Amino acid sequence: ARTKQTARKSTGGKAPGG
Amino acid sequence: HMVEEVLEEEEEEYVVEKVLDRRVVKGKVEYLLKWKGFSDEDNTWEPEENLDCPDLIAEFLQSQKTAHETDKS
Repeated sequence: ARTKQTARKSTGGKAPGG
Repeated sequence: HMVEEVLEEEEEEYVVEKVLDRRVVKGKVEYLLKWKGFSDEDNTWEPEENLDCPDLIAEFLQSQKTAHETDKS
Protein backbone atom coordinates (compact mmCIF):
# COMPACT_ATOMS: atom_id res chain seq x y z
CA ALA A 1 0.00 0.00 0.00
CA ARG A 2 2.84 2.38 0.87
CA THR A 3 4.01 4.57 -2.01
CA LYS A 4 7.12 3.24 -3.74
CA GLN A 5 10.10 5.54 -4.35
CA THR A 6 9.86 7.54 -7.59
CA ALA A 7 11.88 10.30 -9.25
CA ARG A 8 10.87 12.56 -12.13
CA LYS A 9 13.36 12.05 -14.97
CA SER A 10 12.50 15.50 -16.34
CA THR A 11 10.65 13.80 -19.22
CA GLY A 12 8.58 16.83 -20.17
CA GLY A 13 7.77 17.09 -23.86
CA LYS A 14 4.73 15.00 -24.77
CA ALA A 15 3.92 11.31 -25.23
CA PRO A 16 3.91 10.19 -28.91
CA GLY A 17 0.85 8.00 -28.50
CA GLY A 18 -0.79 6.90 -31.73
CA HIS B 1 -10.21 24.92 -16.68
CA MET B 2 -10.91 28.19 -18.51
CA VAL B 3 -7.45 29.60 -17.78
CA GLU B 4 -3.92 29.70 -19.21
CA GLU B 5 -3.39 27.26 -22.08
CA VAL B 6 -1.14 24.35 -21.07
CA LEU B 7 2.10 24.09 -23.06
CA GLU B 8 5.01 23.70 -20.64
CA GLU B 9 6.30 21.27 -18.01
CA GLU B 10 5.17 17.64 -17.88
CA GLU B 11 7.40 15.79 -15.41
CA GLU B 12 6.22 12.39 -14.17
CA GLU B 13 7.28 10.27 -11.19
CA TYR B 14 8.87 7.49 -13.27
CA VAL B 15 9.68 4.37 -11.24
CA VAL B 16 13.27 4.37 -9.97
CA GLU B 17 15.29 1.25 -9.22
CA LYS B 18 18.17 2.87 -7.31
CA VAL B 19 20.62 5.76 -7.62
CA LEU B 20 23.81 4.57 -9.31
CA ASP B 21 26.10 7.37 -8.11
CA ARG B 22 26.33 11.11 -7.42
CA ARG B 23 28.07 14.07 -9.07
CA VAL B 24 27.84 17.86 -8.87
CA VAL B 25 28.47 20.26 -11.74
CA LYS B 26 28.08 24.03 -12.09
CA GLY B 27 26.61 24.04 -8.59
CA LYS B 28 23.50 21.90 -8.99
CA VAL B 29 22.96 18.27 -8.02
CA GLU B 30 22.30 15.11 -10.04
CA TYR B 31 22.08 11.41 -9.16
CA LEU B 32 22.38 8.61 -11.69
CA LEU B 33 19.19 6.54 -11.85
CA LYS B 34 18.24 3.25 -13.50
CA TRP B 35 14.82 3.49 -15.15
CA LYS B 36 12.57 0.44 -15.46
CA GLY B 37 11.58 -0.69 -18.94
CA PHE B 38 13.96 1.76 -20.58
CA SER B 39 17.31 0.38 -21.72
CA ASP B 40 20.19 0.90 -19.29
CA GLU B 41 21.91 2.90 -22.03
CA ASP B 42 19.23 5.57 -21.55
CA ASN B 43 20.98 6.72 -18.36
CA THR B 44 20.35 10.28 -17.20
CA TRP B 45 21.34 12.04 -13.98
CA GLU B 46 18.28 13.86 -12.64
CA PRO B 47 18.42 16.79 -10.16
CA GLU B 48 18.10 15.69 -6.53
CA GLU B 49 15.41 18.31 -5.92
CA ASN B 50 13.27 16.74 -8.65
CA LEU B 51 13.85 13.26 -7.22
CA ASP B 52 10.96 12.17 -5.01
CA CYS B 53 12.77 9.30 -3.31
CA PRO B 54 15.01 10.57 -0.44
CA ASP B 55 14.99 7.05 0.99
CA LEU B 56 16.88 5.73 -2.03
CA ILE B 57 19.41 8.56 -1.81
CA ALA B 58 20.21 7.76 1.82
CA GLU B 59 20.49 4.12 0.76
CA PHE B 60 23.34 5.02 -1.60
CA LEU B 61 25.44 7.07 0.83
CA GLN B 62 24.54 4.63 3.59
CA SER B 63 27.10 2.14 2.27
CA GLN B 64 29.78 4.66 1.30
CA LYS B 65 29.43 6.47 4.63
CA THR B 66 30.77 5.07 7.93
CA ALA B 67 33.84 6.87 6.64
CA HIS B 68 32.33 9.50 4.35
CA GLU B 69 33.38 13.05 5.29
CA THR B 70 34.90 11.62 8.49
CA ASP B 71 32.89 14.13 10.53
CA LYS B 72 29.22 14.86 11.29
CA SER B 73 26.36 13.72 9.03
